[PDB]
Amino acid sequence: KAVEQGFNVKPRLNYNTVSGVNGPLVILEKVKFPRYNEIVNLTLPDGTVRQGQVLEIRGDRAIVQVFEGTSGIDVKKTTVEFTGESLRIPVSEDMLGRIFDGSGRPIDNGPKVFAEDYLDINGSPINPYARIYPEEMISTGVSAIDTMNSIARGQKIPIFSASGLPHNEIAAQICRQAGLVRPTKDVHDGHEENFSIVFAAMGVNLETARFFKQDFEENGSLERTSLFLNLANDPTIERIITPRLALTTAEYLAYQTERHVLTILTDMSSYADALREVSAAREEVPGRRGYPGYMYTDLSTIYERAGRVEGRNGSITQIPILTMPNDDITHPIPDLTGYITEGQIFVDRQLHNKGIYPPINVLPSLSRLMKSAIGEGMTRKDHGDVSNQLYAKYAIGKDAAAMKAVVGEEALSIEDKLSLEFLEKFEKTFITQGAYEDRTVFESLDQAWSLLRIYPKEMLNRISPKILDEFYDRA
Amino acid sequence: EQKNAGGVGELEKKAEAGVQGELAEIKKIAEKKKDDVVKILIETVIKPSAEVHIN
Amino acid sequence: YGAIYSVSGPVVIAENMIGCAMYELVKVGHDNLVGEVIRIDGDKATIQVYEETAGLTVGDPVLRTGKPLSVELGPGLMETIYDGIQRPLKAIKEESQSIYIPRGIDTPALDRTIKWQFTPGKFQVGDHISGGDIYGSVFENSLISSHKILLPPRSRGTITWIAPAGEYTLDEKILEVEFDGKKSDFTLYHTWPVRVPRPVTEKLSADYPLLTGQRVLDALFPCVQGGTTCIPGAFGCGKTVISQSLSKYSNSDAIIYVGCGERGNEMAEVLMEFPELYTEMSGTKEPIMKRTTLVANTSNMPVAAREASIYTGITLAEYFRDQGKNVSMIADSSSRWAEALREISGRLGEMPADQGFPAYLGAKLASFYERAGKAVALGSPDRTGSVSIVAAVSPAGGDFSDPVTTATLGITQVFWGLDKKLAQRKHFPSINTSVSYSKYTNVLNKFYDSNYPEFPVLRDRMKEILSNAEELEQVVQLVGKSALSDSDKITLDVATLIKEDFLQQNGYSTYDAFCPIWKTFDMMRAFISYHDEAQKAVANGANWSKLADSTGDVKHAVSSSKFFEPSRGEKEVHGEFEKLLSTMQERFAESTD
Amino acid sequence: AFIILDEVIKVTNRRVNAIEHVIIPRTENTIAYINSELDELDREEFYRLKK
Repeated sequence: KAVEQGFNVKPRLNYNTVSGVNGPLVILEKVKFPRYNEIVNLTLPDGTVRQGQVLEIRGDRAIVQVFEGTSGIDVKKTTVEFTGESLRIPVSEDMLGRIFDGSGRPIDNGPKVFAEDYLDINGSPINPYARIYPEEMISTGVSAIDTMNSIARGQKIPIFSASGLPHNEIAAQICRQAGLVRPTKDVHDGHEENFSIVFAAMGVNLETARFFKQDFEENGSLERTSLFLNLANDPTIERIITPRLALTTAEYLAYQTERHVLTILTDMSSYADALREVSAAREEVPGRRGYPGYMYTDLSTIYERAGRVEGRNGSITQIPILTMPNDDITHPIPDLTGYITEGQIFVDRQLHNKGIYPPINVLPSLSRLMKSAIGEGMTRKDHGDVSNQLYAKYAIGKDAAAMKAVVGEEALSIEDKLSLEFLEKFEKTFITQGAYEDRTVFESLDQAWSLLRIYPKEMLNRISPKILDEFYDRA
Repeated sequence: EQKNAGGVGELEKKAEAGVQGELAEIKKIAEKKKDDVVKILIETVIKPSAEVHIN
Repeated sequence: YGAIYSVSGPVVIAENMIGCAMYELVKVGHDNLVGEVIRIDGDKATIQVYEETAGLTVGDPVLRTGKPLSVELGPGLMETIYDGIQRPLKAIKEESQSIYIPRGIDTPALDRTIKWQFTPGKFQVGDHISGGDIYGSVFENSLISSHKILLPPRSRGTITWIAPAGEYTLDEKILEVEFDGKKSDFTLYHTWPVRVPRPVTEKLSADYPLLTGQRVLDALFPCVQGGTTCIPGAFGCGKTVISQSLSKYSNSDAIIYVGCGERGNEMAEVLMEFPELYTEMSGTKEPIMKRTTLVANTSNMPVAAREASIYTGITLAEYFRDQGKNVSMIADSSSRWAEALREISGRLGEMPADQGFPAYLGAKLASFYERAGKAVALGSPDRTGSVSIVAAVSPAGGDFSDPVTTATLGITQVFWGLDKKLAQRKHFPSINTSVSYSKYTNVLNKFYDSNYPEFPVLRDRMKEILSNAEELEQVVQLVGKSALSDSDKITLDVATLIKEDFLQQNGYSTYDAFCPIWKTFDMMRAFISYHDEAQKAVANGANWSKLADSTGDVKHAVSSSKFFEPSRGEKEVHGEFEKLLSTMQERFAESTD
Repeated sequence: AFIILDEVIKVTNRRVNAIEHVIIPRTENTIAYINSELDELDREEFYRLKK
């Protein structure tokens, strides 16, 4: 149980052989046995220390990406001391409650985290056999989410969002209202009904940072959150490791302390931008839109560190906000996130223009494991069929609206007119939700039924007839 | 609002007492454990580890 | 012998590696991470390292192995989960109690400690033997009983010693053949390079349908044991339903589910799912995990593992084809594999051709698919095996412009393409009955003419109705249903009835979870005869609005015919359908007057 | 029939004037401007790699 293995001193080789520096990556020469991923404490001529990371060794050369930017570095006087080990965040259970800078330095007035263990930021693959399927639903309170895109505890589910949409408000609301639909107990103790959020603001403007900080203060979550802030004016390569730092603290928190954690990663489009910058200063072969070819793997390594594990009571839910650019899903960032993360919440611009909050668009939204956290014994019996019916009639209503625009209202059958009415009432009374509404899934389903009762019973064809005969006429 | 505003002095005092208990406990633990901690750490920082890294 | 000279991720450029062959396994680093060369430049040899390369340093030994990426075939892999490189995941968890797969973990792919019963088979001492000749039989499960162990395809010679019946672990010397003077020593398992197809004597024509359960799949676009398909990979239904249906009911004597690039939680679902699928399988209710390997490969796992995942899966499937078992290989999300090829080329540096995909994507898909033949095994005794790919293709944002789907369309005989509109309507399964196709419609006629003679005519009628009515709908949605003739109204309405009650299929209820072929044929007959009766009746005087009102009972009967519980057996379900069709005909004859 | 002919004639005119002549520039954009531009950028990146 003792970690006394750490009482050994390894003197660190200190170079002065910076061959050259371009963009964000310095290049080093005459290194003696470089390690591929060891971080480097290169010191500028000013005496300040910038923490780099070796990016690709080659013989006696080691291309080193430099966090905190390369401005001010030089050749004659820059000294690059090699730490022998990969980047290891000092992790502890005491980080809960204070704010960390992007690269793990505590910008809180408190001291450095008095770590009881050093976890590699890259983590390790969780043996898929040892993984356990996340089936416990969490009631996010957002009726547009719980009813039709239910987030289950352990699921990955990014909030895709246009630039300028209120994705931050939605994420703050989900933090405020998170909770299992059928918790262990009513009391705070024993049930552990509080997610210990681990929020990683990366490439966010300072207004978003203040918004999240004060929204966690007001909710009281700031006593159990580790805000990894990396603001806009903060460096641009530090955004590479901020998500990894947040995920490895979340892993410590969930798997090694049996705590329940909800790990938001804000503005991961900025993470993709940082990755593009590094891999375009590397002269790599670029992918779809100049992004690195390997984006799929170095985004999966960010995402796929989520989900429950056999034998450990912890679980890492994560909701990586994703500022999809130009508002097209097929942009390689959201397109390569839809691959990895099961489902996505699509925050939609034209619904926001009509004033709906939250502006969540159902049809592009999905939750690839919503199908198992529903039904009997967990939430209401009719949840699965009601969700399908709402989706189908929303799609029908949108098609009817498109036809009405193209062709006059005459060509619309009675079904299309009913669907237009349903879509109007849907977007106006069900998707629409106050910033503090906190609609429990049962009253969300009651609203869904009072909405679907527009149609005749013979026309809710995707509802199983038993569910119809049992719920439709209750009123 | 008046009741909450005047409670800053009382709440800060109670929190300061609560933190002072733990601070005293930490100081008491350190005062007795630092001898052994320094004895182990001095040996760790003084013991050589002459080795080549070719393998 | 060797030494690392560069690291750039999975790419690790060794040196002093002169003599190494291309695509040859080469342990890397002191942790002995497993990697394979992909380019040789004099001494150097660019290695993709199949692992988390962090921690490698120049000078780290890279010791060759001289064997291409090999899958450890043999008994013991029937029930087990495997990683992409054929790492037994459960064995890793047992030996290393932690929940993490350690870097460079050796664990033999097959359980060595298990002692399999073995029977000597046919060949005796002094008898000549050839590659693929069955020389034994091991009782693996109650469901893969008599797992006929067979000689490695390449090796041959005369037998000098064959072990008698008994129990043997994996390594025990089972057979000792002699070629020239060098007598090879054979055991109960044999490796095989995953990159080369397991050779067969002759590839026959796949001509027995792979009953997949979904009504539209078995009827409109049938697939054949030994064929190849593209399930659309959509969430909810399509891929999800077809996977379990072909797992439980498709009569495939063995199965390999290779989930390349599949999201981790989805695999965690699969792993907690397959052990629980004996609910309705034939025999005496044995779990199908006794009858299916599955090659789990989450996306986070390194790139080359995703690339080699389906190669391992298809080599296992070829092995189970060489024993005469009608294996089916459900390669889930091969688009993720194509993405793995794209990014491994990107790391390698070669110039991509289409959308960043490598140029040889078409050839690589062709090599992966054309190992799907129904073929006779290589050696005596003659035995007919058949492997049938089912390669899910995640469609991404695009519909078919994605080059993986376009390159696949030129290879797969069957393509159950997705329909976005049917998905937005939550119409499951949501395959597109206008752009899907099966080049196996005509070869299956040899099977249809013997069992269900009217099946092809009915399928053609069903397709004709659906296509004519889609043409008609494309106009009525633009104008309106007022001007439609009575025959046009019938075509449109019968198409709606079909698309809602025949093509649609819940796939989860006790009825219609697996629609057997006879029930599907009888419903085809019922719907087509209903359309024929309506068309013939309106060919006479009876206008169609009154006729629909008067035969709403018949319409509801043919619509609810889907509810017929298939577990009642054909003997009485066919009787129900005969009664339905007779009452249908008599009711339409009555309402004609 | 006068009302119906007026509605159908104005629907055909509205089509040929607004709907078709806005869908045609939409596709003209989507391929000729943007898709060609993006292919040009990708070919620039590939030529830089080749260099």
